[PDB]
Amino acid sequence: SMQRASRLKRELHMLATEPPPGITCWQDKDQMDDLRAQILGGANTPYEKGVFKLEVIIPERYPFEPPQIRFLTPIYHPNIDSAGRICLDVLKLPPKGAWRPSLNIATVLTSIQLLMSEPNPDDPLMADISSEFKYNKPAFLKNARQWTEKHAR
Ligand SMILES: COc1cccc(-n2cnnn2)c1
Repeated sequence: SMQRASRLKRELHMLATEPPPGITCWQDKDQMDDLRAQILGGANTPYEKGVFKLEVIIPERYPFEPPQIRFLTPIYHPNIDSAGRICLDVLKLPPKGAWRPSLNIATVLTSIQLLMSEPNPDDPLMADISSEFKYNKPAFLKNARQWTEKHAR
Protein backbone atom coordinates (compact mmCIF):
# COMPACT_ATOMS: atom_id res chain seq x y z
CA SER A 1 0.00 0.00 0.00
CA MET A 2 1.23 3.51 -0.85
CA GLN A 3 -0.90 4.90 2.00
CA ARG A 4 1.07 2.60 4.33
CA ALA A 5 4.41 3.52 2.74
CA SER A 6 3.82 7.26 3.07
CA ARG A 7 2.81 6.87 6.70
CA LEU A 8 5.89 4.80 7.55
CA LYS A 9 8.14 7.40 5.93
CA ARG A 10 6.60 10.04 8.18
CA GLU A 11 6.91 7.86 11.30
CA LEU A 12 10.53 6.96 10.60
CA HIS A 13 11.24 10.66 10.17
CA MET A 14 9.63 11.44 13.52
CA LEU A 15 11.34 8.57 15.33
CA ALA A 16 14.69 9.83 14.02
CA THR A 17 14.17 13.51 14.82
CA GLU A 18 11.82 13.61 17.84
CA PRO A 19 12.28 10.25 19.61
CA PRO A 20 10.59 9.96 23.00
CA PRO A 21 13.10 10.20 25.85
CA GLY A 22 14.70 6.84 26.54
CA ILE A 23 13.46 5.38 23.24
CA THR A 24 15.12 4.85 19.85
CA CYS A 25 13.68 3.07 16.83
CA TRP A 26 15.34 2.37 13.50
CA GLN A 27 15.21 0.45 10.25
CA ASP A 28 17.15 -2.80 10.60
CA LYS A 29 18.31 -2.60 7.00
CA ASP A 30 16.35 -1.30 4.01
CA GLN A 31 12.71 -2.26 4.76
CA MET A 32 10.50 0.30 6.49
CA ASP A 33 8.39 -2.47 8.08
CA ASP A 34 11.28 -4.46 9.63
CA LEU A 35 12.35 -2.29 12.56
CA ARG A 36 14.26 -2.56 15.80
CA ALA A 37 13.95 -0.47 18.94
CA GLN A 38 15.72 0.19 22.22
CA ILE A 39 14.30 1.29 25.57
CA LEU A 40 16.65 2.33 28.36
CA GLY A 41 15.82 1.02 31.80
CA GLY A 42 14.00 3.75 33.68
CA ALA A 43 15.42 5.48 36.71
CA ASN A 44 13.84 4.34 40.00
CA THR A 45 12.93 0.99 38.41
CA PRO A 46 14.75 -2.34 38.80
CA TYR A 47 15.63 -2.15 35.10
CA GLU A 48 17.74 1.02 35.51
CA LYS A 49 21.11 0.87 33.69
CA GLY A 50 19.81 -1.94 31.49
CA VAL A 51 19.37 -1.43 27.74
CA PHE A 52 16.46 -3.37 26.23
CA LYS A 53 16.31 -4.28 22.55
CA LEU A 54 13.00 -5.03 20.83
CA GLU A 55 11.85 -6.27 17.44
CA VAL A 56 9.18 -4.10 15.76
CA ILE A 57 7.38 -5.74 12.81
CA ILE A 58 4.89 -3.59 10.89
CA PRO A 59 2.08 -5.79 9.52
CA GLU A 60 0.70 -5.48 6.01
CA ARG A 61 -2.53 -3.76 7.14
CA TYR A 62 -0.82 -1.10 9.28
CA PRO A 63 -2.02 1.41 10.48
CA PHE A 64 -5.25 -0.59 10.90
CA GLU A 65 -3.46 -3.39 12.80
CA PRO A 66 -0.93 -2.66 15.58
CA PRO A 67 2.84 -3.03 15.35
CA GLN A 68 3.98 -6.50 16.39
CA ILE A 69 6.58 -5.95 19.10
CA ARG A 70 8.53 -8.36 21.28
CA PHE A 71 11.53 -8.02 23.57
CA LEU A 72 14.78 -9.47 22.23
CA THR A 73 16.57 -8.70 25.49
CA PRO A 74 15.24 -10.95 28.30
CA ILE A 75 13.32 -9.01 30.96
CA TYR A 76 11.83 -10.14 34.30
CA HIS A 77 8.32 -8.71 34.41
CA PRO A 78 4.71 -9.76 35.16
CA ASN A 79 3.45 -8.81 31.68
CA ILE A 80 6.34 -10.05 29.47
CA ASP A 81 6.98 -13.75 28.99
CA SER A 82 10.29 -15.60 28.66
CA ALA A 83 10.14 -15.32 24.85
CA GLY A 84 9.64 -11.57 25.04
CA ARG A 85 5.90 -11.55 24.28
CA ILE A 86 4.22 -8.42 25.66
CA CYS A 87 0.73 -8.21 27.21
CA LEU A 88 -0.38 -4.60 26.69
CA ASP A 89 -3.71 -3.21 25.49
CA VAL A 90 -2.40 -0.87 22.77
CA LEU A 91 -0.72 -3.84 21.04
CA LYS A 92 -4.16 -5.41 20.34
CA LEU A 93 -7.22 -4.27 18.39
CA PRO A 94 -10.66 -3.78 19.96
CA PRO A 95 -12.70 -5.23 21.53
CA LYS A 96 -10.09 -6.46 24.03
CA GLY A 97 -7.33 -4.08 22.95
CA ALA A 98 -6.80 -0.36 22.53
CA TRP A 99 -5.03 0.02 19.17
CA ARG A 100 -6.36 2.62 16.75
CA PRO A 101 -4.73 4.34 13.75
CA SER A 102 -4.25 7.58 15.67
CA LEU A 103 -1.68 5.79 17.81
CA ASN A 104 1.72 5.12 16.26
CA ILE A 105 5.07 3.37 16.75
CA ALA A 106 6.39 6.07 19.10
CA THR A 107 3.16 5.97 21.10
CA VAL A 108 3.21 2.20 21.69
CA LEU A 109 6.95 2.14 22.45
CA THR A 110 6.23 4.81 25.06
CA SER A 111 3.40 2.63 26.39
CA ILE A 112 5.83 -0.31 26.69
CA GLN A 113 8.33 1.89 28.51
CA LEU A 114 5.56 2.91 30.93
CA LEU A 115 4.55 -0.74 31.37
CA MET A 116 8.15 -1.45 32.42
CA SER A 117 7.89 1.12 35.25
CA GLU A 118 4.29 0.20 36.19
CA PRO A 119 3.40 -3.49 35.73
CA ASN A 120 -0.23 -4.60 35.46
CA PRO A 121 -0.23 -7.72 37.70
CA ASP A 122 -3.97 -8.33 37.11
CA ASP A 123 -3.27 -9.32 33.47
CA PRO A 124 -0.03 -11.31 33.54
CA LEU A 125 1.82 -13.54 31.18
CA MET A 126 4.01 -14.69 34.12
CA ALA A 127 1.75 -15.65 37.02
CA ASP A 128 4.55 -16.46 39.47
CA ILE A 129 6.32 -13.17 38.76
CA SER A 130 3.00 -11.35 39.16
CA SER A 131 2.30 -12.87 42.55
CA GLU A 132 5.84 -12.01 43.62
CA PHE A 133 5.31 -8.43 42.45
CA LYS A 134 2.04 -8.17 44.38
CA TYR A 135 2.96 -9.97 47.59
CA ASN A 136 6.75 -9.82 47.99
CA LYS A 137 7.85 -6.62 46.26
CA PRO A 138 11.42 -6.58 47.69
CA ALA A 139 12.05 -10.04 46.22
CA PHE A 140 10.62 -9.00 42.86
CA LEU A 141 12.85 -5.92 42.71
CA LYS A 142 15.94 -7.96 43.59
CA ASN A 143 15.15 -10.63 41.00
CA ALA A 144 14.41 -7.94 38.40
CA ARG A 145 17.73 -6.20 39.09
CA GLN A 146 19.64 -9.49 38.89
CA TRP A 147 17.95 -10.38 35.59
CA THR A 148 18.83 -6.90 34.32
CA GLU A 149 22.44 -7.36 35.41
CA LYS A 150 22.72 -10.76 33.78
CA HIS A 151 21.02 -10.01 30.44
CA ALA A 152 20.62 -6.25 29.80
CA ARG A 153 23.92 -4.67 30.90
C1 LIG B 1 -6.25 -5.61 30.57
O1 LIG B 1 -6.04 -6.91 30.03
C2 LIG B 1 -5.64 -6.92 28.68
C3 LIG B 1 -6.19 -5.96 27.82
C4 LIG B 1 -5.80 -5.95 26.48
C5 LIG B 1 -4.88 -6.88 26.00
C6 LIG B 1 -4.35 -7.84 26.85
N1 LIG B 1 -3.37 -8.80 26.35
C7 LIG B 1 -2.41 -9.37 27.06
N2 LIG B 1 -1.69 -10.18 26.29
N3 LIG B 1 -2.21 -10.15 25.02
N4 LIG B 1 -3.26 -9.28 25.08
C8 LIG B 1 -4.72 -7.85 28.19
